[PDB]
Amino acid sequence: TDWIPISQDQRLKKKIITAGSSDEQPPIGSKVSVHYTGTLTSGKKFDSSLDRGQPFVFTLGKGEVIRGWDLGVKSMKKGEKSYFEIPSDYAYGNNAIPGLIPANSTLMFEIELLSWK
Ligand SMILES: C=CC[C@@H]1/C=C(\C)C[C@H](C)C[C@H](OC)[C@H]2O[C@@](O)(C(=O)C(=O)N3CCCC[C@H]3C(=O)O[C@H](/C(C)=C/[C@@H]3CC[C@@H](O)[C@H](OC)C3)[C@H](C)[C@@H](O)CC1=O)[C@H](C)C[C@@H]2OC
Repeated sequence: TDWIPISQDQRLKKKIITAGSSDEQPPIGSKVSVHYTGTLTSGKKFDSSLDRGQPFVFTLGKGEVIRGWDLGVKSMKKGEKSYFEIPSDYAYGNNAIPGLIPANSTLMFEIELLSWK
């Protein structure tokens, strides 16, 4: 599978690992449920929703997650599992997460869109 650009500058992109069960996409304002695993561009894992044994839930389009996630999940179909490359300016930018993510880090995310309400 190939990288598919999500943004106009083609820097936010995804790889479809598993195609969705239908062509439904979540509307703005949906409470979306996902599985995810985050890694650095070295492959090292820094977090995964599986580590807490339940899906991760956030409201789409509200801006409570990093820009790459709002734009990325909005492009996904129900049931789709994709692999995202999120540049720093689509994530935490020049900020660092203590002990986990250095400043100006590209983030790799494996996201599976389970459902939404
Ligand atoms: C009350 C506070 C704690 C509250 C924590 C939770 C509900 C639990 C939830 C599973 C987060 C994880 O906690 C185990 C943990 O997930 C990471 O490890 C991670 O994988 C990540 O990157 N995620 C989480 C999954 C969605 C994308 C992204 C995100 O957008 O996360 C959001 C994020 C950090 C946004 C910042 C907010 C500040 C802005 O300035 C910045 O803008 C540049 C963007 C998270 C969801 C926030 O909305 C909510 C919180 O912070 C972060 C690396 C650090 C984060 O712990 C803090």
